[PDB]
Amino acid sequence: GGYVPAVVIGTGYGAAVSALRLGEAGVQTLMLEMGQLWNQPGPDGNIFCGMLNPDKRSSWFKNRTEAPLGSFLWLDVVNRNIDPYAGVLDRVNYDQMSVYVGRGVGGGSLVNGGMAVEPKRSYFEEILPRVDSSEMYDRYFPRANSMLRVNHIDTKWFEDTEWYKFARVSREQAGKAGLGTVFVPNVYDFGYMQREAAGEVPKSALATEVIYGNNHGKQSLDKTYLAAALGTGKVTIQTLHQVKTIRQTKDGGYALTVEQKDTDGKLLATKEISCRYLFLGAGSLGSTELLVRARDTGTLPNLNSEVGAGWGPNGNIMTARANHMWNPTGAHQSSIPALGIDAWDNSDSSVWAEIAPMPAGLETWVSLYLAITKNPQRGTFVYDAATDRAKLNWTRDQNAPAVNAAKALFDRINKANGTIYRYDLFGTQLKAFADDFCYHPLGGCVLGKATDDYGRVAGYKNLYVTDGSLIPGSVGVNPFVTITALAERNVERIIKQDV
Ligand SMILES: Cc1cc2nc3c(=O)[nH]c(=O)nc-3n(C[C@H](O)[C@H](O)[C@H](O)COP(=O)(O)OP(=O)(O)OC[C@H]3O[C@@H](n4cnc5c(N)ncnc54)[C@H](O)[C@@H]3O)c2cc1C
Repeated sequence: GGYVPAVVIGTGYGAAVSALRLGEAGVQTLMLEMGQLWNQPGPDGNIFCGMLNPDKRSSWFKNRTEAPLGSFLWLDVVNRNIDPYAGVLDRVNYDQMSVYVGRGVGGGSLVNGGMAVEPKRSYFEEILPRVDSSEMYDRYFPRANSMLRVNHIDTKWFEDTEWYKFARVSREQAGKAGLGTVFVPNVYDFGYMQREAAGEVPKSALATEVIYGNNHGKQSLDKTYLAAALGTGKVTIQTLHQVKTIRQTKDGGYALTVEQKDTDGKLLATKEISCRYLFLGAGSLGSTELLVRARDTGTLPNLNSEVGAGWGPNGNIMTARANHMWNPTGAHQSSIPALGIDAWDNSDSSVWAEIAPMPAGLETWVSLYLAITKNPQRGTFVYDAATDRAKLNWTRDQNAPAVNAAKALFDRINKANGTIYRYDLFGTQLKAFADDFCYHPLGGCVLGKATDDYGRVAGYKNLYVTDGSLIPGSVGVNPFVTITALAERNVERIIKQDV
């Protein structure tokens, strides 16, 4: 423990942008990450386990592996009991919602599908009217794409390869309903993916890896922003260090209590770390819990009532259609999506749907979709002092508008093609729409509500939030490009005016 000029909590998108720019500005910066640095070959010689061979590396402190959502019917057979371990993917269970987040250096960039998508400017303008959309679209979004290593699939290869048959089938089906598809830019190197298919390089996307990490191809933040931040000479990263409490010191600045653990979860030390500038990049869940805890235990008593509010799951809904026998989706499906259905017009019927691959590795005729919808419902994180946890006050009926929007779009597709939903992919009960999970948690510390328009926490100086907690519950697309671009805007301004 001791003093560092700047501390960044977490190592996801908001954190990584912040630390790079701080380091470039000459500010010595310590990043504290509760998960691991994923660079140690494991028992199979790989850093990460695949989706057909999950082991303790797959899961943050659970005692059994779980099938990727949509896949239980085919992948429960590979599940096994495991030791609780500092694995890469954390299913965080709240009363009526399960939020999936990455744990490690790089955060959700380790486990996500790589999809780098800019929101519709008119929707950005609706959700954040206090922000200048011009600089976002002409400066920050381009900067983020370049630093993230966003790239584009070759359309000829896409059209030919067996690995994207699943995507072409849904494109054809959607077309019969008058719905168009879009190619989705990615941080997975598509050139690498071609060479995987050709047998020239080790497979990752083409070997059923994504949600527990990619051993190859995916340019997660440890390779992009965080590598650059380390390269400044002004940034260091301490792992298996979880920030528990934040206080304003009597002499200025912030002090943190930080627990260091081993990979089995044993407590090794509790350290006090202080700083001048404190940046929260612990995610929608993590940053919001730190601040509700600090307000409600009296260590940051001047936090406002908007801390904790305004959470939403980005309208996330999963659903699946049963194809006709003559439309097999293939046994070989790249684990990186390449196409979406863009039916998003900012109205309440809007849907942006990823055409999602399935990992079963045999023909199932199923088409899987992750829908992103416009649902005004929000939840609130409240502090439970008894257990020292933020609890998310969301109820499953709050996803009814999301279900309704997703169903209306997929009903069109089913009507045009004479197909039906699958009802058995998410559990025993007939359920065509998974409505109590989230991959894209947004809000809790909303920009302009809990913070100023650059993420400065209201009530405090030199205290910043940088991450998905800033976004008001919805962006209409996969969120990380927006988190990244918004973090570029925010840290630039903070450094210029405050540092
Ligand atoms: C299965 C899945 C698929 C997804 N697919 C996509 C996709 O293709 N495209 C897209 O745009 N988005 C996708 N997402 C969402 C995207 O990954 C997240 O929106 C993004 O990672 C959020 O960034 P963040 O900076 O807010 O936080 P995170 O990336 O979640 O990072 C927070 C970091 O802080 C650490 N941390 C938390 N609390 C503490 C603490 N108290 N002390 C220390 N460290 C702490 C965490 O361990 C983590 O490393 C996906 C996510 C999942 C789970």
